[PDB]
Amino acid sequence: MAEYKDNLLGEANSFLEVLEQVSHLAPLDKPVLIIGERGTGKELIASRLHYLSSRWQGPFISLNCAALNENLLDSELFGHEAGAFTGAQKRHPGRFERADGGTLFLDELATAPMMVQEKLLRVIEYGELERVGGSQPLQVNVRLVCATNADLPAMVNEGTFRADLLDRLAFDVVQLPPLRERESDIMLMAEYFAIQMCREIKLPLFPGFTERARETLLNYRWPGNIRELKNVVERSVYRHGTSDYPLDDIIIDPFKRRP
Amino acid sequence: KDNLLGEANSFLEVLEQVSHLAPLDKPVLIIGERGTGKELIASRLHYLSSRWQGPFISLNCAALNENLLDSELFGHEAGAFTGAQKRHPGRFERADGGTLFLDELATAPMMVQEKLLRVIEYGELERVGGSQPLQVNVRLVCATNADLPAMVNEGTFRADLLDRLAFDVVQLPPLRERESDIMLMAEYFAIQMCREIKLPLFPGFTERARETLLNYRWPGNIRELKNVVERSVYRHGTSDYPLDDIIIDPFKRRP
Amino acid sequence: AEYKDNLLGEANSFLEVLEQVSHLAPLDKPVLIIGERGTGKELIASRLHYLSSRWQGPFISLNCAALNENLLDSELFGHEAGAFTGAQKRHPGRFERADGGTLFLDELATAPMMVQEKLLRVIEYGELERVGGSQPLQVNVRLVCATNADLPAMVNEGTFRADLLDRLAFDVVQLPPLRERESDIMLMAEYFAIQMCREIKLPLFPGFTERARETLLNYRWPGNIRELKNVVERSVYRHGTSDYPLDDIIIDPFKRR
Amino acid sequence: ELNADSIPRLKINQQYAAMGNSARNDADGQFIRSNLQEARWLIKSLESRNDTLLRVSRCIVEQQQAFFEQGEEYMKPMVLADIAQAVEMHESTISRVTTQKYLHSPRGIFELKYFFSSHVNTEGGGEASSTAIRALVKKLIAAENPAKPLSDSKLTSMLSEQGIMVARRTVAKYRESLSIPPSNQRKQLV
Amino acid sequence: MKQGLQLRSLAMTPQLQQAIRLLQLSTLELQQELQQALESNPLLE
DNA sequence: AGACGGCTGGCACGACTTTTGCAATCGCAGCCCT
DNA sequence: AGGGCTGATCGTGCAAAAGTCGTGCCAGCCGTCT
Ligand SMILES: Nc1ncnc2c1ncn2[C@@H]1O[C@H](COP(=O)(O)OP(=O)(O)O)[C@@H](O)[C@H]1O
Ligand SMILES: Nc1ncnc2c1ncn2[C@@H]1O[C@H](COP(=O)(O)OP(=O)(O)O)[C@@H](O)[C@H]1O
Ligand SMILES: Nc1ncnc2c1ncn2[C@@H]1O[C@H](COP(=O)(O)OP(=O)(O)O)[C@@H](O)[C@H]1O
Ligand SMILES: [Mg+2]
Ligand SMILES: [Mg+2]
Repeated sequence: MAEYKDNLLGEANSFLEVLEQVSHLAPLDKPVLIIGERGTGKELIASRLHYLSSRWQGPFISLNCAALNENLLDSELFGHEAGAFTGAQKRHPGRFERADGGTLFLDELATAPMMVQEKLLRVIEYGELERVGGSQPLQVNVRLVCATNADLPAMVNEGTFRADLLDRLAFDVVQLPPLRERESDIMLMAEYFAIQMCREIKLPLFPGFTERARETLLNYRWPGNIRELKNVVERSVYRHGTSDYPLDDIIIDPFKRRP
Repeated sequence: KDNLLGEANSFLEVLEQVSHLAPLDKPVLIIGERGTGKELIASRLHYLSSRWQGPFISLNCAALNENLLDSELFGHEAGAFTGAQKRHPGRFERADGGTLFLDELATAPMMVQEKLLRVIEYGELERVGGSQPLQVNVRLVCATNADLPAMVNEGTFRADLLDRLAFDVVQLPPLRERESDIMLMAEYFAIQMCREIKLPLFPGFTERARETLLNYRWPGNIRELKNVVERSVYRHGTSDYPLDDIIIDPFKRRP
Repeated sequence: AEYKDNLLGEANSFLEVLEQVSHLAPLDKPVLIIGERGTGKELIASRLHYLSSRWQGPFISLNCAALNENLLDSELFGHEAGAFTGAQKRHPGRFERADGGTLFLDELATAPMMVQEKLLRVIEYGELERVGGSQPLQVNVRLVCATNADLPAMVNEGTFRADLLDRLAFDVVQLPPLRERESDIMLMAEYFAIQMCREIKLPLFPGFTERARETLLNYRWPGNIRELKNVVERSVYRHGTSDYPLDDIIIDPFKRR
Repeated sequence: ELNADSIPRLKINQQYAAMGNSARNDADGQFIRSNLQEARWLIKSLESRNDTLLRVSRCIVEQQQAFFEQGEEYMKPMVLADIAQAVEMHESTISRVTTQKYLHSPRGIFELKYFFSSHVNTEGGGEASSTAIRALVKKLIAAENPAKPLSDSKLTSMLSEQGIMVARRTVAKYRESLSIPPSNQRKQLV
Repeated sequence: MKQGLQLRSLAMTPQLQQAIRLLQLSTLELQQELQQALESNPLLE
């Protein structure tokens, strides 16, 4: 069925169309990949697809790629336990093994080791089970999700990403409307975050928006799309002031030393 | 033991090589790019091998645990500092004449290389703290994406591996080379896709873009062919969806 | 409620910073700092935790430096059972340490970028990344940081990914330099003289010469508070110093003969 | 302080201990040794029970000193896993042997499980419990018109005013637990 | 850190387990049980 | 002279507890079974 | 004359299925003022 978007911080410009395309793509479980910028709704899109985890039993599995340290990461792929490692314990299967059928959210880190990604890809392509040992991989389907945070065919040229892994990945991409692109509900989602901030503050009432402030908001380079906008929103909210003035100063650059 | 035959005379000769080799258990290589389907052909040989009822199951060379390499082909018997259990042998020990396609051989450790170089020795399976080795006949087969001589000039794999290279590695024709049943392959792939797409049939169809796809990079013979097929189909998903203006450019900026 | 301990923060900007902290105290978001060296920052962080006055312990106190192997701070999100070798049951720790609390980020800049990414991944959603096969689990706790590291500099360096850097942007604090603070410095100097006279319970606070305080000013004073505390005991080290005022402050522990 | 007089003492018969080694019969010595081993195991079991009880009791009295001093109204949310984590108490032996322990203190006589109070929500990093809620609700119903007792909604308002935020559902449920007539049923002619 | 060799106990069940189960009981429950047990032993006081 | 209204307790689900039900293979070497 | 085979000893948990509370939630009901 359909679940209410707990957040729909969406862009009427084309993230409306982007969300529509996502909805159209949603029903199948084939390869799922996205694309976006530093902090550019991409987690929010992950939530979008997780709601689009159709029907029920959407097992949300997160693959925080730059995690897993160095060593046992290999096990985190496949599965620990038996008597294998320096310990012995019950079958904690690999993270992919732990979730059967689940949604496989890729963290778009781009792992340094192509072979480690390839080993995940071989398990990702199909699961034949590990009847020999939990050290191996098993017989599991899963919904899978990818996204982009960098230049894909460049890295293909840059040799950063293996072509075979790339060929299996990105069957259907999902690019994102940047802050330099989406720019749609800037004032709209701006006051949305403002109301959220007031309610969090249990605040009396929104003082408003300054025309100078709105002009700056239009002029903002917005180095971060989604959050950094909300970040500066929080910045001004904490900056705060009398209800007499609707908005005061610019919260775009909190880093700057306080006056 | 079959699939959507690429329907190629080259494919015919490659299948001929496979069939000629079919009874033989000689170790075998292959140099196939993604979408080649050499693995599928390899396993097709495995089922069609002389050991039809044989235990034939691969294990990605990239798989092994950093230290469990001995525990990779051999399997734990006694001690090993586990202090319990560790009485299970290796899947490679679990082979005995069967098949484990040496996929991912393009990247295994030189350490892994030499340990296998021992495995290339006839028989003599040693396990941890062992008494007597096991001379366990097992069918050997592999495929790679790159050039064995290229690695050799790099010295990437030890020439011991080249010795390990035993059966004539047939190679999949390139996409530009294959160019065999592109429309027909599209037809079968799209039959399957519309089955998955659950749409009735491709009322659009058309074939001008089929020839346009004949002018395509096709990096993956089946990796991209069907991949782009589904990409375009899903972008369409409509009955009247023809071979016109359907692009393979999921990375590229569409309009 | 619970009152934070006295700190000689006589700088007017320091009072302002205290006030900013006070406003932030009801708030609950990230709290970063410029980490002035020899400057007692996490004491202010404690005053914050104290200002929150949360029931139970929300004032976690752990740095990054001892997390030499990645595994250590990795185990700030600990291990559950049998991942690697289970040396003890429920290797989890330091995470529930502020069960309903906050985190003090010390030596944060030294942390691994992979470690940093893991931390940030924890930040928003809160998922429990426990090594070993299991399910995550959130907790309503916070975090806070204080480091001499220049954040714009590291962003240029890209030492940590920018996502986390912004994710931390909720409260900054540039502590004044030790060479920046002078009047508060002598104030805390007398304060530490008295505090030592108390804790050691020596009969008499000797005092210090005007020359004594002046020369201590002529001292490098790299740490306004950390160096001062060492100097306090350094003069307290002298025997019979308490009976009569003396300018005998032991700078170099290696200084001898 | 553990009730040492209420703590039994297991004594071994030393005369039998001196009358078995001299037994030239092996069967008597073996039976005596087995009996001694069993008795030692039993005495060690009782002593371990006593010692673990003392340690956990110290931990709880530290946790429930506010419950010990101010009372059940100021009874903090106390749990075994939290107490075990706080006092390094047994992870499972404690969960077993925790049954049936009673204490006499300034508050009165309290059970072992009576020391541990449930968990209730409190904003601003504060924390809340169950026995606290029961005593507070008793006071609030006491702080009602004799003709008209406090409503379960009124009790919820009082709890939220205290910062407990019990809400009307738990308010009515605990008033049922407190076993008192609420407003529309405790109503009496003035 | 990684995995290789190294690493290395156990508890008791039944008799030790029965002794432990005796302690989860009540105080006077333990006292009457102790009386009944001491009814047998010729080497205890 | 029937609806408001809070009672007020029945009903509910998970969330914290919890109680019981669980002992071995040693180790040789002599004795028993074959 | 050779194989089986034997246990004398081998002791602070847990885990597992179950239960049970917290809190909510809901449905009728009575005092009454309409
Ligand atoms: N409507 C919204 N609801 C919730 N969070 C929002 C909303 N709009 C923006 N955000 C915030 O903006 C950010 C979205 O970018 P995110 O996906 O976190 O970055 P990245 O693309 O680097 O993964 C998050 O911090 C998110 O909380
Ligand atoms: N004859 C064939 N019929 C149908 N599909 C094929 C055929 N050959 C290859 N494929 C496809 O190729 C994919 C396997 O990729 P593969 O070519 O094995 O990569 P690599 O050759 O690099 O190992 C499978 O999904 C399979 O559907
Ligand atoms: N008000 C105070 N009372 C006691 N000790 C203090 C106080 N302020 C600072 N210190 C001491 O100064 C030392 C270092 O302080 P600080 O400069 O904040 O550390 P850092 O070098 O990490 O900034 C700490 O060990 C602390 O004990
Ligand atoms: Mg392949
Ligand atoms: Mg410091």
